Amino acid sequence: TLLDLSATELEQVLYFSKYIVLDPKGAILNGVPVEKRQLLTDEEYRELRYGKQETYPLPPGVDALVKDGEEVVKGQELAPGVVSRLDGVALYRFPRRVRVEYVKKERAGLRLPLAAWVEKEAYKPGEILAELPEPYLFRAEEEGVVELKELEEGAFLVLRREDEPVATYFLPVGMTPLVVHGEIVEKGQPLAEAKGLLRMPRQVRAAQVEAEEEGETVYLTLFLEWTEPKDYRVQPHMNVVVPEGARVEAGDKIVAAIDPEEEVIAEAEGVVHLHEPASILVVKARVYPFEDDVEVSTGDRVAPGDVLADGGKVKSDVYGRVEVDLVRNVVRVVESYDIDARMGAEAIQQLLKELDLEALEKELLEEMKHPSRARRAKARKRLEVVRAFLDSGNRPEWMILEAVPVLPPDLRPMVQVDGGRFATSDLNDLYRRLINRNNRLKKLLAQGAPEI
Amino acid sequence: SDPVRQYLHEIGQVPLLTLEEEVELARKVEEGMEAIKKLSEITGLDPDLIREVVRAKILGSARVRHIPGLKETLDPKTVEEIDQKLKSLPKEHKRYLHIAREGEAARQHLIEANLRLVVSIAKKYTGRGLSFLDLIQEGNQGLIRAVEKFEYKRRFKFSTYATWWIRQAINRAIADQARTIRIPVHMVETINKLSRTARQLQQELGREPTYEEIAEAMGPGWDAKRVEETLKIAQEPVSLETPIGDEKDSFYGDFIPDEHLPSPVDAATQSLLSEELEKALSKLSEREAMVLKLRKGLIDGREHTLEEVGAFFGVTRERIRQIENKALRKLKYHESRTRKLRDFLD
DNA sequence: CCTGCATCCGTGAATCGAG
DNA sequence: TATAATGGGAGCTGTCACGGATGCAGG
Ligand SMILES: [Mg+2]
Ligand SMILES: [Mg+2]
Repeated sequence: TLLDLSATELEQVLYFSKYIVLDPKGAILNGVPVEKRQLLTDEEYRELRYGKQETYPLPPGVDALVKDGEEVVKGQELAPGVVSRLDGVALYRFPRRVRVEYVKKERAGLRLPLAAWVEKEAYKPGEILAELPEPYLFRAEEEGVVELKELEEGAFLVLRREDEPVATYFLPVGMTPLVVHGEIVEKGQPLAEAKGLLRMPRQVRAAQVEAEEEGETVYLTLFLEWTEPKDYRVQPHMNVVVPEGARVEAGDKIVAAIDPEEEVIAEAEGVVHLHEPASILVVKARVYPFEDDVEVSTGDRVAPGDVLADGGKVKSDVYGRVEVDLVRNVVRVVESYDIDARMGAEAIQQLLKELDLEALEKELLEEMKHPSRARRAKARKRLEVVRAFLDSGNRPEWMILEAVPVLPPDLRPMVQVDGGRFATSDLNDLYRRLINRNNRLKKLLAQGAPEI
Repeated sequence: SDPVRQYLHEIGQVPLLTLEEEVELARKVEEGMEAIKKLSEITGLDPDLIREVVRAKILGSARVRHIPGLKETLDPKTVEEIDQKLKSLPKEHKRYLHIAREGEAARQHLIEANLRLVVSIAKKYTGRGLSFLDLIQEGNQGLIRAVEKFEYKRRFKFSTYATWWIRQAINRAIADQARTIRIPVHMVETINKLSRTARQLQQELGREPTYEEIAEAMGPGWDAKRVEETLKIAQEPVSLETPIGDEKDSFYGDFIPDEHLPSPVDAATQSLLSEELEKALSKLSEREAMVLKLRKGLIDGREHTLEEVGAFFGVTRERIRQIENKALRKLKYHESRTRKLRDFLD
């Protein structure tokens, strides 16, 4: 009556079916702000207090269509068999395969007819290097054994006497090698045939080009740069300590494990790419990268424009909860509200304590003037309770017990009958129920436990 | 409406962990514990104090209370002084604070995830004196213990190590809370061992065993007398509200008299004894009666030695013992003649 | 939106004996 | 203290007639 709550509502709050709002703190829901004393479900509480998020499992063997940290709209397709149902930032969970592109910068030579090739200070991938009317035969200018290194397209020939390389030649697209790996070549014999036009491969790019004229041909000392991929398989008991597109040198750790063995250690300079996650976590949150020591920590709740990281050069745009990622090196703010919504007689006792009886008396007195019958009736009943508490001097929060009394032992006796057997009252079993559940609660609170 | 069904619904919301997810959470927890250790090595503060501070910020301001194990009182002022003291550390050091936070958060998620296990276990322990929900919550305590004592390096599925601690907590609870007259756990194991013993014997002999027969099958140190004593101890009390008759108008405790409070006969007899004793002590002088009243404790309620009574009246202790002999002897002659105090001999 | 009727839940249901 | 185990289980049905509060469609 006092809190204007029906039997159903007061039941739901007291027996922890639904929450009740004490101080909304600017929280809103589905377009309308949170009003005080509004009953919200557990799902409404998790969506408000802790923000909304969802994890979508990915079918075996299939890779992801989207990337890490990519902003995702509702209805956007993340996987060939999975479609996201909400707006927010997408995150990888547990990558099955880690592909590392190792950086390689080498020098390699090539000889072509002067009339055929196009003079350029450098060369791009796909860019035509030469145009050959008649098929030309590239000839070995040194003696030794052939080491054939093949790319996705294009090749590398390393001729060597003993274990020392005597020469290194480059074979762009449109050039078919006429030798196998480990073949012995003399001076003059054809290594490859360049038929028609020839261009640079999609993967490798020529940084610098040094040309030298000799006879009717030209020799090109090329400074090349490319990346060679290497796949690493990750086990469920292993975790990746390296973010997307991160830079690592020799010795750096990529994937840790239970034992020192099977650990993935970066062999040389290269970039890291994650593929095939266990699932994808779509979170409604704001991404804030940091390049310096972060002041805020994970677990903290923050209002828009609060000091976050890098001495305060980055701040929050929205209301939410701070989740510090040290892997991707980014401070996340999960879109949520710091809202005070409770359950049980602790929340009820609070609402009863905050009640000013004089104000409600006046409000209901003004309400008693209304022409409607039901209005006057219910207001009379409510005012009867208010007048009762005011005249008596009792406080409404005494209807909720902080300290439950204990009836004297002789009025709930434990006695030994004639046969030496014991007989006791049911109140003792009831009190034991109370003390047990109370003490267990105090222990569960002390050690700390999930809210469930 | 239904507390059991409601808790089962609150449990069905949290999805079950994948092997990767479970290992991840356990990993962050363990690394979190190491982070608290390292932060204690640096800060120079109590690991428990640090853990509770990290635990407070993770859980939020919704829970603020004093921890028994901690020396200082835990309040929002203190936890803010410490949190700011922790965030006053450099990059490589302050990292551990983030690790500790992430660890506690993973701990919350891990305990929240495996509550289904506790339910499917505690469901078997029903009917032993504790309610279903009581068993579940006690298994939840054991679940918490299992989480904090777990080591993910062993590649064991968490359910395997959790089950042991869960059963342990439940059994401890049943052993402690069941009996109205609380009995030590070891003694309960003894009594239950006596139960399985007597039931084994009754199953093989086709009848209920004697005290001596159980004494034999129990082994050394067990005779019929000790068995009977053990059974006497295991006897539980019965309710005073036990129904008497097929109507509801009668209770068991209605037929039990009060043995403590004095009947009017007792109080009247006691008063008559005090009066007759004073009538007897008035057949003496005031001095030789005062010696006795101080000797046996009628006055002041204390029995005095001969030295104190002699220190009061001013005579020697032998004079006091002489006076008390004369007084008692006079009371004997008074008794032999009057025949008054004889009936009070009981 | 406000009255009226259907409907829900909670509360009662003699005394004394003995048992 | 370690294989792994992950949403319960039994309901009581043949009284009755009252006041009062809740909720419904109807004027
Ligand atoms: Mg024996
Ligand atoms: Mg009626």
